[PDB]
Amino acid sequence: ALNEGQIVTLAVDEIIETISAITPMAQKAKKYTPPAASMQRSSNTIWMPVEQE
Amino acid sequence: RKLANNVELKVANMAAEMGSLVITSPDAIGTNTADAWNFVADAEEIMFSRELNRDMGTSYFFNPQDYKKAGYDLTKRDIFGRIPEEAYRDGTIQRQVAGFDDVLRSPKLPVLTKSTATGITVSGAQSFKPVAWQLDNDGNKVNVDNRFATVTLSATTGMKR
Amino acid sequence: SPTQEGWDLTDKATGLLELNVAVNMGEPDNDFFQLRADDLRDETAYRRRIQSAARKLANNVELKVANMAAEMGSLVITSPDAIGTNTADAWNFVADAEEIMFSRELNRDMGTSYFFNPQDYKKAGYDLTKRDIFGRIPEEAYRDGTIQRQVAGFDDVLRSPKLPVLTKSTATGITVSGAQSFKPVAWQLDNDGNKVNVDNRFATVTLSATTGMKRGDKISFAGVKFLGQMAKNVLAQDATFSVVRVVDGTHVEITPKPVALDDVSLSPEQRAYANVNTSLADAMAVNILNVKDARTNVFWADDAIRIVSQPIPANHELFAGMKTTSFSIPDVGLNGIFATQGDISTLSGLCRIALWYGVNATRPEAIGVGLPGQTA
Amino acid sequence: TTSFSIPDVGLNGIFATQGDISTLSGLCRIALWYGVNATRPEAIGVGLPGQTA
Repeated sequence: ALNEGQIVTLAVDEIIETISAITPMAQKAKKYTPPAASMQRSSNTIWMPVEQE
Repeated sequence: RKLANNVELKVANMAAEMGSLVITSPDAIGTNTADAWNFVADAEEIMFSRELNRDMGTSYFFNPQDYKKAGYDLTKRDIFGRIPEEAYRDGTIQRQVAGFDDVLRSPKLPVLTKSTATGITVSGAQSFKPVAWQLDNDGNKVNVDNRFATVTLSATTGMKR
Repeated sequence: SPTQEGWDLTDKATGLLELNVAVNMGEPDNDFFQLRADDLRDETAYRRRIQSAARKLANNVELKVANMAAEMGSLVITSPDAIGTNTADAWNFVADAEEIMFSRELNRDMGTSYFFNPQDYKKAGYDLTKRDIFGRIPEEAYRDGTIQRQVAGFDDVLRSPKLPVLTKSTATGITVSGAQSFKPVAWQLDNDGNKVNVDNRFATVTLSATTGMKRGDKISFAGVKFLGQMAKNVLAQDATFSVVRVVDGTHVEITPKPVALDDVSLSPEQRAYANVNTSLADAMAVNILNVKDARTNVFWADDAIRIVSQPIPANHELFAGMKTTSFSIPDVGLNGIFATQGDISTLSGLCRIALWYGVNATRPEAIGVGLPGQTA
Repeated sequence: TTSFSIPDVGLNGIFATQGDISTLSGLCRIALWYGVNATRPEAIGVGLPGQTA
């Protein structure tokens, strides 16, 4: 027939894009950053006052 | 992306483990005529009666399965208005259900496995005091967490976090 | 990508793993006939046959697309009873499809399409008209036969006339043979130490028997559940697989490769592609999901199936004798060649309409089939 | 090291790289540090349908 050199083609820019995920709960959650220096000398713990009764 | 999904999974696990307000039903969400709304409304009413602060808003998160069953409740109804026909054309059960500000489905909610504890009784007549701190061993005042309480029971067999 | 926890990751760095999928091509589809010169005095049959050829080729393309989708679709939604048995079972069935697509964290950005067969479409319409005819939706389902064009979370709900019938599988008591683990690999070494690409889709499973199995059979394994494709959280739905090919009396090829989470023989970057909770055990039972002969419903994400086509250079100068033109296939958006050639000895001519294409299921995990009334 | 922004959530991490001259190989690390805390467990609820056993 036509015996010639073969190639293998990879369409690199054509990704398949298999996964889609959503993050509702962490979006709705509060985000707190205490001072870092004080956090280190604690066990990474901050105490928060509760509303008084 | 993986790091974002991991933090989401952790948030879901902590919220499910730490939930004090428990709304259980004998039957599933798809069985009775308006029991998904009743389920959300029970949550809303226990929040209202206890006079909890919710100025920052409230949010309800369903299973994909339970969200599907709430949609089925909205769709099995003979008369189609805006809400039933949006539950038919979309999956949505409205963003506001009962008094909740936001209602939506969360894929990463966990499973709560049944406990085999049976016949557990309280060992002694125990009372708990609101304390900011308590003395220990050395006499140091150490802060007390206002949330948790340790209770002696007859047995903890079958009990888990 | 995988993730570790904590500090001190020394000697715990991973590698990079890039999986890949191949799309190939089929055999050319032809319409080919011959006529003697005495048959060309009246040419009406000739022209009518050419037009019939165009129509048949187009509908063959459509049939191939439908059959590939139904055979390769891993997502199996089943229901033990027919559509119409209950007040929202058609909506329930489409919502089951949507919910499994969502929980799996499959990509649906290009859109989602749900294809009913005419019978199930009619049963959905029946469900709609059994309610009060008040309302735009029941009124359209009554005056017309149409359920709405969007149902549950699906962006396109249609009725397909060519959806195949999935004949019931006769396999009974099928079990795995020994523990089998399947590793995500980009390539592998053959003889001569050449790196050869590996298709990520399929996996070959050794079973106790493959007697009543066929291409398109939907199966599951006992205790094997799906995972959220990123969060890797165990789902309530058993992992479903479709049979691609029965290659032996004890080997079957299934279109989603089962990568287990608990497999200890995987690297972290291999385990990052896990889709099932546990691996295939030795004597673990095989579940047969097409238990009753039924006509199928197909749903996909829109990019899952593609048609790849190639030109046929018959208009080259090397084909001087035969007369070739371009043949336009009406609806499916494909182009073929129309060639004619006559023989002086027999005073007869040949007519060949050739079309070359290939249907490819790039994401068989994003293709699903729905089987209602699967009882006993 | 540079700052690494995690999508869709209010979290940032670090992106670190380091080279090795003996092997001509590098190392890449993305570290994210956080903690999930339920400050008002009495204001968190769980719904459990179908508890019939």
